[PDB]
Amino acid sequence: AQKTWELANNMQEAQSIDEIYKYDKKQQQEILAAKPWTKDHHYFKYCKISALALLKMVMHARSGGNLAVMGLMLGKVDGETMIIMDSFALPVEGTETRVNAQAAAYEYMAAYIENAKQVGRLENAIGWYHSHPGYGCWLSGINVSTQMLNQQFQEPFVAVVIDPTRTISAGKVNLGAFRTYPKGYKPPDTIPLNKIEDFGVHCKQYYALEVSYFKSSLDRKLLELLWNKYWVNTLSSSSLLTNADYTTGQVFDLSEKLEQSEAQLGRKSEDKLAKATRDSCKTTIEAIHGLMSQVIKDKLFNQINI
Amino acid sequence: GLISARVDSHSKILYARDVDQRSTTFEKSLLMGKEFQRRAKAMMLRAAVLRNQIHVK
Amino acid sequence: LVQCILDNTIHGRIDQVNQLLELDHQKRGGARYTALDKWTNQLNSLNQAVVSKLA
Amino acid sequence: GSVSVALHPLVILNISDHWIRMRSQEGRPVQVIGALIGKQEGRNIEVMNSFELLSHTVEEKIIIDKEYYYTKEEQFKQVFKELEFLGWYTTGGPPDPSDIHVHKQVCEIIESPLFLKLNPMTKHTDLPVSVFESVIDIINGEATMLFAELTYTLATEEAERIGVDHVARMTATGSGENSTVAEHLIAQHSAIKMLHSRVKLILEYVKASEAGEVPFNHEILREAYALCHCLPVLSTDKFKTDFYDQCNDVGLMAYLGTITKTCNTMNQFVNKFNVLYDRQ
Amino acid sequence: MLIKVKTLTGKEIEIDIEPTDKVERIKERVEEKEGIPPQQQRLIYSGKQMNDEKTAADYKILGGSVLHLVLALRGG
Amino acid sequence: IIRGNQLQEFAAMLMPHQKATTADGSSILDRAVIEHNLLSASKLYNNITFEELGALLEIPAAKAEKIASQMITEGRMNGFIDQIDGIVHFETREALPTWDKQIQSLCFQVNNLLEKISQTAPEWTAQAMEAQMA
Amino acid sequence: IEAVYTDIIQGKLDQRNQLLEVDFCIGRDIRKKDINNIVKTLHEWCDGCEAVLLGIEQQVLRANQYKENHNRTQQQVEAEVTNIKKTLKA
Repeated sequence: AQKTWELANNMQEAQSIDEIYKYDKKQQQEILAAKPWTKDHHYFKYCKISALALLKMVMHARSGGNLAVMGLMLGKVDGETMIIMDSFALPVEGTETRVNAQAAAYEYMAAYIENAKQVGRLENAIGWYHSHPGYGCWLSGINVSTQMLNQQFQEPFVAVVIDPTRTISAGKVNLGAFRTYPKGYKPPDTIPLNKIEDFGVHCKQYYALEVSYFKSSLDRKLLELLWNKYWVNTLSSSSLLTNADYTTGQVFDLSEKLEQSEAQLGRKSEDKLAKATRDSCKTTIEAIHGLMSQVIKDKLFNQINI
Repeated sequence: GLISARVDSHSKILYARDVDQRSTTFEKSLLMGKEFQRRAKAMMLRAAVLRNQIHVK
Repeated sequence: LVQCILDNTIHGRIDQVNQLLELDHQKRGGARYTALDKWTNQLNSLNQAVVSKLA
Repeated sequence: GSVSVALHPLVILNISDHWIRMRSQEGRPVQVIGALIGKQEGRNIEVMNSFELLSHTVEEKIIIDKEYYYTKEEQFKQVFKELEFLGWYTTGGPPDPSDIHVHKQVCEIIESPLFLKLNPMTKHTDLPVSVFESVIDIINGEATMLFAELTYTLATEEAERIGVDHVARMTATGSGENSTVAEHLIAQHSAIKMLHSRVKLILEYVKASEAGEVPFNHEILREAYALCHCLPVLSTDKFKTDFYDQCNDVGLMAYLGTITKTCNTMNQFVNKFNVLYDRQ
Repeated sequence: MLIKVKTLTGKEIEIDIEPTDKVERIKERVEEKEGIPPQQQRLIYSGKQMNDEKTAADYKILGGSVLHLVLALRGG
Repeated sequence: IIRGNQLQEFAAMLMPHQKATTADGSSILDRAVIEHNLLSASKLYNNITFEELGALLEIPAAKAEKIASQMITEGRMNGFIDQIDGIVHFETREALPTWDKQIQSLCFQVNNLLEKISQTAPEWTAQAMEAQMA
Repeated sequence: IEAVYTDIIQGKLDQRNQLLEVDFCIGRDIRKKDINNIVKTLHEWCDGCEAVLLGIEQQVLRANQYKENHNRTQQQVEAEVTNIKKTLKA
């Protein structure tokens, strides 16, 4: 590998994967002083949840069984993205449809944050999460009310809803990050029927962020080196067939976005053509990545022994 | 019209013709690429003739 | 068979020459091709607009 | 091997996150010290969670303060009711003397503490996690204490397994200057390198059996022959046709989208050109 | 006094108050100043919720006082 | 697949009401075993003609097709029948999915073989791993 | 079919194409003249993996160089335009 891969890993220095784990205090102070989310309202669109935070939240949600559980999530912000670096449980007692956090959670919050600041946890609380055991991931009326209350005073705040029952029964995590609109502000204007069917009655009162996950380099190495079923599943992952339907849906809404961009460019100020081009480049890049994986597998397995 | 068929005048049988979806998309996409590149080159020359301010006087 | 097919009750077609009935074990996940057709059509219209913006 | 210890794939993630956080905070790799939590039932110890610990350094010696540990114990007792202290953990290479002093300190808290040790600086294909246990000797004169290694399992629950599978399966993790190719081809490279290591070891064993270092094991060589006979995986004509179909589909999807990027650049150039060469 | 309070999201408020002020007048002052509903407020001192039926006499405080402000939460 | 010669000792112990012919010359016993044989034969075949299907099940050409179409349409077996050329297609693999399955099996054999290597001569395996650096 | 029952081989018969598609078969007995062929096949596979690994590294380096080149040119144009802008601003 010599010079080629010597600086390509450089374990002495944090890689580009571990960049997000560094906390810049000055940048955080500058962004919270500027308050760019006050002018717009659909500002934050992405929620990046760390692997450990997602694992802890999922395990807490499942530990409650059929009873609701809740906790807080630490993190920061960067541009239009809300990054969640950790999560921590609350000592609350709830029923299958109601969790209150009466008097032991509020002392635990402050005491746990004070304890965490002692051992080098520079992040502050960024959100609150609770579980919906068996009725989807959505914001109820009181959930919307408390989200408004948290957002109006503690400005950066995202509500995460988990569903342990569907997570277990489907094999994939069911999670959703949401943000709400101010009281009596922004009433913007087959869709409504399904929208009220899967969301609550307050469909227009809150919006859903796009949830993505990340992990560090050490986490990636430990995970891929944990079991033998992780490199076997990489050499036979077979993309372009596991998620072909997602690709077709992306092409469809790409076509809709291209039509909108064509309509806009013929004559609020968003430059839709650039976003459509970015989406097209992204989906084409996933397609080419899948083809590269197939080519590598063919060269590795088929082209051996005549 | 609405009929998608091919008349066989030898045995006098009207066979129904089904288009191939995969080949149709490849033919149309490649045709669009050929047309688009021709328009791009023509526009590129138009930019040159506009910057140079060339006209018939 | 003709009445059922015209009523969208039976998914198939009749081969009158050989006295056959070919069913419709077809229509797989070919929505990718239709999505690509929409992508090509939008690109065809968008390209013309960009060139003819001003001159 | 003395007691039997089961490990959960959450202590590993906690230790890795702590190490990454400290490395990014202080700029350089730095030893971290935490604490292990789990359930002990007779001879079966199970580690389910962990939390960070606070330590001070005087001269060349590490002292773990007990007030913070007791407050954090009271903290975690409110959430994990039936969970108890089991041991501690550290990051580094082989066990060091400082590890023995810290183990002596921990022994004042609990009678029989465990000792986990992660090695983020490892350069081999086995899990860096190694679990040790204290042993007291009767050596004449001065009395010393030693570490005995342990064999650990990797027991997981349903939700933990789902979360670990979801985290390890996804590979869309890149962010920053590096290209996404540099984030996907590296995962492919690691998988291929693991397969290459396994095949190289198998070939070395086969050659050693041929030479005479290892005894002639008929069954192992028969299975190696069977492995070799399957190497040309599915070289049929139908597979080639399907592969060519896939390649052409990806080529067309790339063409439609290269056209889009070119159209976007065309719009940008036209917009920049109009305001400069405006004919008014 | 030098009362210094923070929210959990890292926000900061500093108020100069007289040591033995009745909490009702403080509530009215914050009502007309900022407008946070008092019934949706929780105050934490040294990991303990401030009991309403108790005056601020036994809380011997002199300089660098830390107060934590938490808003009520609910789920389901 | 159960042949008709190992069931003679089973039909003797059956209760008298279970040995009732269905007015077609075939008893109850050699109707469930026929359906079981057909369902098991769909796990060894990708397609089979009517004549050959009626060679291991008796019921030469007219009843094997009837039973085969009867098992389908009831959610009992997967397949379809092409009556023109007389062939029953049970389950066809799509090439590319088979390629990934065989890759998974190939990697499984690699892991299992190395497991036996480290189980038979552990002292040699450790030396080999360390020597892999050099 | 009887051979499949003993599990020496696995597969599915194909009457239309007159083929037997074998998915797995046991390894028969070995002698001291095919072990060299075992080494040859496995050594060729090891060299195949090395060639793929080398190709992956080269493509990663080339892609990263292209990213750095495009970023440098993008910042070079932005640097030049600001210089001429500041000059006439009093």
